[PDB]
Amino acid sequence: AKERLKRKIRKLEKATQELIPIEDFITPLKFLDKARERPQVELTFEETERRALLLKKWSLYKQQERKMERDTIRAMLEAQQEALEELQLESPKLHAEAIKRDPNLFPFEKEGPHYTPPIPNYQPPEGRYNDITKVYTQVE
Amino acid sequence: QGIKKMEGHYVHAGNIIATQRHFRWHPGAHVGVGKNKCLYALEEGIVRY
Amino acid sequence: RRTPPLGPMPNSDIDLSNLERLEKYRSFDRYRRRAEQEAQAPHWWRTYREYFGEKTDPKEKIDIGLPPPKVSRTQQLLERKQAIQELRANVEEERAARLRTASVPLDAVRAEWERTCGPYHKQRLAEYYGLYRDLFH
Amino acid sequence: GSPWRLLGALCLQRPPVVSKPLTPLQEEMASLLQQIEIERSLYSDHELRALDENQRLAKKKADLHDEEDEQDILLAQDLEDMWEQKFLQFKLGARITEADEKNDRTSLNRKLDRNLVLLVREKFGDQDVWILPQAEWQPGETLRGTAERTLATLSENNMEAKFLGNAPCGHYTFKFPQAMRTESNLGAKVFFFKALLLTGDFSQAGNKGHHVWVTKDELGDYLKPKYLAQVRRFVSDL
Amino acid sequence: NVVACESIGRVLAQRCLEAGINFMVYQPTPWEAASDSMKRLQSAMTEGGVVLREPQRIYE
Amino acid sequence: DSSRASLTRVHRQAYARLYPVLLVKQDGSTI
Amino acid sequence: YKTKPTHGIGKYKHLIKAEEPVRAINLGTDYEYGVLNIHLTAYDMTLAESYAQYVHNLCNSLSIKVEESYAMPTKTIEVLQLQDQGSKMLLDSVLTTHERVVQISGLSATFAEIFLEIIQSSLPEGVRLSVKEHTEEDFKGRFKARPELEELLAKLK
RNA sequence: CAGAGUGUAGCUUAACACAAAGCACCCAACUUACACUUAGGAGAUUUCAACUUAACUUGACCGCUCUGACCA
RNA sequence: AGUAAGGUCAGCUAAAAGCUAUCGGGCCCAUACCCCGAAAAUGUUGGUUCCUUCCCGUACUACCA
Ligand SMILES: [K+]
Repeated sequence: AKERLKRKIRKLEKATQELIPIEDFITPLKFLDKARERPQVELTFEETERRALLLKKWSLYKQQERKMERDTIRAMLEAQQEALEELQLESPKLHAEAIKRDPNLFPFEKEGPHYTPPIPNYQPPEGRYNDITKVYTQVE
Repeated sequence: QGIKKMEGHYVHAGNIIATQRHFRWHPGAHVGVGKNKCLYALEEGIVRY
Repeated sequence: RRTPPLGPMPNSDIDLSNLERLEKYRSFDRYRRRAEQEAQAPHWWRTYREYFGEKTDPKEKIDIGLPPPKVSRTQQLLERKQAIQELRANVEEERAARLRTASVPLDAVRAEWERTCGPYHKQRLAEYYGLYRDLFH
Repeated sequence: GSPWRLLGALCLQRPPVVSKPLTPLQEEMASLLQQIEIERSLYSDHELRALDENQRLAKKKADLHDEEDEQDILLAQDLEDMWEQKFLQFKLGARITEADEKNDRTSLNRKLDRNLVLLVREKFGDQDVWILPQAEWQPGETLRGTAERTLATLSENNMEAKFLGNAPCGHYTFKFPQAMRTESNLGAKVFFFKALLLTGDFSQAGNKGHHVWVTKDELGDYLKPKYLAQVRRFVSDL
Repeated sequence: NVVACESIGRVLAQRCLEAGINFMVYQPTPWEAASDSMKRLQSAMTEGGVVLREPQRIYE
Repeated sequence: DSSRASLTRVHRQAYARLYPVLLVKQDGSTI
Repeated sequence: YKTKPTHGIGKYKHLIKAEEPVRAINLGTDYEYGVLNIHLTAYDMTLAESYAQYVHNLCNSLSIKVEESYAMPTKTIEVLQLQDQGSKMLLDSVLTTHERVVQISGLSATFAEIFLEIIQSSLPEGVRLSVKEHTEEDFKGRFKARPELEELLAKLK
């Protein structure tokens, strides 16, 4: 009995494992349904020209933003390297200790800015949370 | 299978320069490749590698 | 039996310890461009151009033409930049280029080609046709 | 020993609290993207419900069959009106705080949309100089350890800071003004470490006006020329 | 631009007519052939008069 | 910052219409 | 040929990594970091995907090896609210949470601060940035469950 | 604040002229994403005087980087 | 020694079933029989989707001087 259970467990371990499907990429049948299809409205020549000009300006703006980000990263890297070189020249031991990795650096969690600051006088209402996530299992 | 005409030899049109199971020599100028990787001369001249 | 290479072997400067780190020819176009450049570069081993490539005298061909004209490069560049800026500022040109309906004046293009690049193209065509080989040896 | 004095400084920065307002170009791009999404999208459940309600109202008006229109009892437009009324009743928070109007550079509540950097005023040679918080390095202690100890040496602050790495992000070297220039003490070399202000602030007693939280643009008002030039190299304003 | 490619094709077709090059070949990659710029250039050359397919060699 | 990748649209070929909505957290902030 | 100076001029497999017909988690050195995972969590799928794409492009431009770019299963949660003057919590709404994961490796100790600062400054609103160390636990959790295996293990117990 | 070195957009010993080039970079479509491809965009000779000619040689004026002064 | 073939619930057979063994009920004064309900496996390895490695046991030959 024990040997048979071990054999079954080994067989199931050898059996391949299936990844959980992603509903973000899976297209539901609601989209396939033709009722949700809407009539299409053509765009005027002026609207198309304005969209093209806006796209060109946006391309230039994104190029400028990328240039600014690259310059900032380069400045940070140069400053850090110069500081490390100065620290090494002044005292090699401190530089050697500083160039080591930080094990406490990567339990990293950060939240982005909110549209509005939290309201001190806000009182959240009473409610309940229910999880209806579809559980996917592999058998046989 | 091997080279039938070494470098500097004189060949005519259609002479089989070489035959190979896999591509060891590739067809060059005025050299054709057969159905079974057979390099033959399309022009009368001198073989060069 | 082994014989050392006469010169530097191909791909002898690519480090193999950083194979993953080195950038790759992700585009067939870049691979083909590099291959063409390498083929154009001379090599000590036997090559196709050695036997089939045309062989010419190493001496430079003696010029027997008129002295070249003199053009103010700075002024020419400034004028061309101003003309291009005016053309791009013209809104009709931008919309025509965006809608793929613009064209060029063939007569003006040919006149400017004759004035600027015409003699050199004619000389190249004459060299291809072999006139200088026969007329002036 | 060494002629230079080892000093470790801390670049305490509060990240922006609210999102930066969009430029007009970004607003136009967002409007275009929303319009494209609406044009290329399919009918939503709400749109289908509204269309079905309109069709059933037309059926009620024209034909005798009514189907009782229980769904049309509460129309989609009526639900939209109720949602709009609820949104109007609800009030959002104020992005611009009283500190922005007061120009009080001691409170963290000002300029929630931009990153802030902390500066402290210390008296050197009977002269008040605004610098980043700093301490003097000690044997058997890392430079990052000194930077962390600067927080402890700060007066009446309850704050949590997250240090990023161990390598300093910048340095500034200066020499004495011939008042105490000596072979033993030629000058000093401060090193800066960037940290993130997760939570906390100073106490009421600590808010005595000796510390200011300022942006990169106004950092030069308090910092010296050379000190500001060195600090701006690693302090970003993206 | 595609207009630039078409203009280059037209100018080159006229120059080839002037030089006597009435036949030639083109060797495009699949993506270049599917590209609209190369299609416009080929159309311009053909309308100018250049044939993009050389006649077969006579062996007898 | 946020504006670097805030301007987005649905990349799915087929997708229902989505309405922009302000979401209010328990502390008073909104997204 | 072997005897000729031009021997082995056509070698190509030495320039190409072995064409193998799961993966050991690399651990960084004293000045390097191991394989890390950046799983951005957001209620907006479009924002999450856009920021994941931005992070991947930034890593490619900064020459940081991106091991993988995938997504975790969407979590669907029903948010309910208690009705006024009643004792029943009606279904207020339904929300979806998405988690776009970028698996990278080879991050330098010195450049780690700069990379984290950039990716936290560029973080969009409503998106939570979470950088952790890649684990076999997470790799297995990416997969489904095996109730038959669970039952057999319980029987073995 | 002074003394040096110093000069094409990001890089190049690209620019003989016929000409300011190649590569790098960004946006749009496909791609989970990356990548490839298709379709679009932005760029520079720091400024003057010297066979006027000269990005190119020679000097000033600028800009950049170090070195000293100043320095908490 | 070299040739062939088998290994299946606890036992024995079959192509994933049957009879007993066993658990839990019923009848019985109580057991046995009987009736009802169940759990109970392809020796094993790696494949292909039937072969094959190893282990256990089985049969035959191992001769002519
Ligand atoms: K052959």
